[PDB]
Amino acid sequence: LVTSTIKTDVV
Amino acid sequence: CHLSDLLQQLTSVNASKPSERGLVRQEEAEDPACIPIFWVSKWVDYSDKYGLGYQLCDNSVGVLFNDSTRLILYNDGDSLQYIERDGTESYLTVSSHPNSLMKKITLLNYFRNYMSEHLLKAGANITPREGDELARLPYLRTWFRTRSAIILHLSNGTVQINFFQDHTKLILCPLMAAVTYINEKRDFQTYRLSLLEEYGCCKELASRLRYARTMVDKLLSSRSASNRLK
Ligand code: NI
Ligand code: NI
Ligand code: NI
Repeated sequence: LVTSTIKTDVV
Repeated sequence: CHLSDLLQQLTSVNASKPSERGLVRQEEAEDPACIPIFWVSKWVDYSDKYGLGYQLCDNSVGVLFNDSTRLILYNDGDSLQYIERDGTESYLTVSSHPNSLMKKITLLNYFRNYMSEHLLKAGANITPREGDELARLPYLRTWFRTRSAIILHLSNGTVQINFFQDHTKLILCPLMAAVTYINEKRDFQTYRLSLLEEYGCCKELASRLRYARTMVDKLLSSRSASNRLK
């Protein structure tokens, strides 16, 4: 909600 | 700034009741040739402090700072575009940059690092066509949030809508008159809005196209001439 979708492309 | 045409396009499709047909033929509206070159792959809302940072699918990054200036770093790792409040735009580089952009470039860097280590690239598995070059790359003109979504307006006219709950997305482009839907499984398809008017579409897409109209409507009315205070 304050950042987008998390987890770990491509600089 | 092709927002007016988009509104006219969305109004048209929504008024045709695409989901209220004898037989819905959404598959015949697919047009894979209309896939957008650009969309927003990552974002960070630090608007309490500094602004909104984002990555485009071509790996370029941008920040719309709170003072309404914009800084864009191209994927060449050196080219910079700065866009002032009035829209003027300067092109420059990181190696020979003005000392005056030191703060803003450093901030872009901070945003960039946060997003490589913790955010996912929306649409990461799509293979770009040769060129993907042009045009000067789009920058973020404006953005806003609702209870249900974040709304991102790019300078090439595209309007992107990310729904928070289900991670589904719309990429609307008014020149091609097309819409890209990213579903719950992250699959992508592009439809011509005019063929959706013609053949209809599923309730999943239709509801979202109705929401898109109201959101596009909010963009046009923002600081418009009827009420510059909004
Ligand atoms: Ni420097
Ligand atoms: Ni962390
Ligand atoms: Ni979820």
